[PDB]
Amino acid sequence: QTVVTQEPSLTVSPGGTVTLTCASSTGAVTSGYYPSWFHQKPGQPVRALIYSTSKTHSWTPARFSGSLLGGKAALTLSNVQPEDEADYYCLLYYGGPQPWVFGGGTKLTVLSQPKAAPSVTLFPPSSEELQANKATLVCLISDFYPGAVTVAWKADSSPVKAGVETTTPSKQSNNKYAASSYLSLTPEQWKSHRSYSCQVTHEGSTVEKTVAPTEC
Amino acid sequence: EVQLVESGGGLVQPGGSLRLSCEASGFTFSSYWMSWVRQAPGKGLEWVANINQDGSQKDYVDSVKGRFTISRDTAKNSLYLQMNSLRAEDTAVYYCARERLCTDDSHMHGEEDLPRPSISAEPGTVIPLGSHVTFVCRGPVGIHTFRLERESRSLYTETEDVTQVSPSESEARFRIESVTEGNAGLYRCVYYKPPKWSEQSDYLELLVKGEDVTRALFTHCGGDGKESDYHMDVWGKGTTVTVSSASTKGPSVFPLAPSSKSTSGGTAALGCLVKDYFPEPVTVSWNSGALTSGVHTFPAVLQSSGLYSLSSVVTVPSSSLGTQTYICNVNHKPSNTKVDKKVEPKSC
Repeated sequence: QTVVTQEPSLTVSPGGTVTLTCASSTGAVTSGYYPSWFHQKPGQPVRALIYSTSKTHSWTPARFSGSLLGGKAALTLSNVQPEDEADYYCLLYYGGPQPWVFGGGTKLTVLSQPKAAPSVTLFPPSSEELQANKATLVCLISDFYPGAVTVAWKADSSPVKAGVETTTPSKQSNNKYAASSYLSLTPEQWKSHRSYSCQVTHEGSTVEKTVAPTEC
Repeated sequence: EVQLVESGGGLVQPGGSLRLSCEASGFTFSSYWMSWVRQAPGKGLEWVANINQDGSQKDYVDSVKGRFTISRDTAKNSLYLQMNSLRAEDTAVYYCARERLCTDDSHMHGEEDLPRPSISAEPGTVIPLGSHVTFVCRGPVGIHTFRLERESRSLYTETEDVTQVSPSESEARFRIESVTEGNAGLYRCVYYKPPKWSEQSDYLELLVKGEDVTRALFTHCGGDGKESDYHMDVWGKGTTVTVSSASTKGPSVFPLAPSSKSTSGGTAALGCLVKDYFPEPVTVSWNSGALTSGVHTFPAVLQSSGLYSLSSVVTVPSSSLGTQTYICNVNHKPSNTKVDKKVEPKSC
């Protein structure tokens, strides 16, 4: 059941320095867990970077190096170049049966465009679909940078999580990302509440749209 | 040419079975532990299975226990995962990975001159917060510069202040007057005795008080520091294992009617919702492709139903909303389904 946690997304300027944590749910991360760090790029296999908390390889430049920091294993990048944009995973060794637990990952983005807040567009269920005994709310997110968004759905003002289905961000022609989120409801739940809302959080920037049953 | 190639992935209805194969190349397969690690689409890495050199011992993450078995054949020079009683969540890409074991042993490297240096901590490797600790770095007589590195190169201290301590040896000392939690970590000594530099010291672990350290001795990786360097040296490129209760199905199309949430400036958003189809692709055009500007069709979704859904949206002026016609052309060639539907302002 053991859980290993690292930052979901992080952003860096070309040349900057970033540090990625790796937190054991056991409460503390020592060198006896022997942390390891990996990156994965589109189309190419998981490469491995750091082991036993700091040990480097032939393919890894000294730009990359890790340490232990604040109860969590860390990976510190330096002179971050655009080639480094990738996803990064850590690994912990809990000796015994089931000795390997991976970290969630961190989508590291290197800024080549200025940050774009997302454009959110939210549609109510159609009159046709409701007559088919079904209800689908459509939340459409486009033209953002980096491609890291968090979506949460709101009944009147309380939160709802069931029936939510969200895409993974996908680069557009403009090299900005786009994603979709579909809330699935019964026509009763739809007509039941005053309103339903879609929150698009993108770089601490939350944007909330709303549609109402009492429409037309 | 050290390499691993996975194969045998494919598309299965739940409750079925597959066997993944992973052929090794460019190294002695017999000698390392091997593991299967899966990655479900859009999510991270999960370790699945672990097997020994000879097949003696093996374990599995709890999710796949009783359903998955892992094996290897050194004669066939490859690694097998038999996957029975497949569930939906088992859908992923499956990777083959070379585990590394206590290769961190008493001697794993070997180098002739120049002789590699030794590192020391006084009063110890475990120090109270806010106290003093000194790193003692020892090397040959006649060293020019002596450097104490930290985990990252570029975090380090060079010095020329070297003392000859024995007829054969000279040392350098690096002191930390009051310990900070930012001081804790891994240290290692190197020397420059011209013309070129040294091999590096062993690693040394510095810890603030609150822990107990018995640093290490001849018993390599023995207990508290169990056999590790589990750095999964080599990774394949995986194979896609797809588990689905889903057949060919044309989509059902609904009109996303331009609402009062027309984007400001006399431009509304028409939309067209392509719901519950399988498999991809779906192609969407408007007015037989006569409308291109403003059109944005989205990535589809994979719903828990195992069916895809999609949305195509065009931004368009409102004086236009009054006059002319706006039609979806939706084409699902896998079912040879073609749907035309006019999006319209809602009566209301």
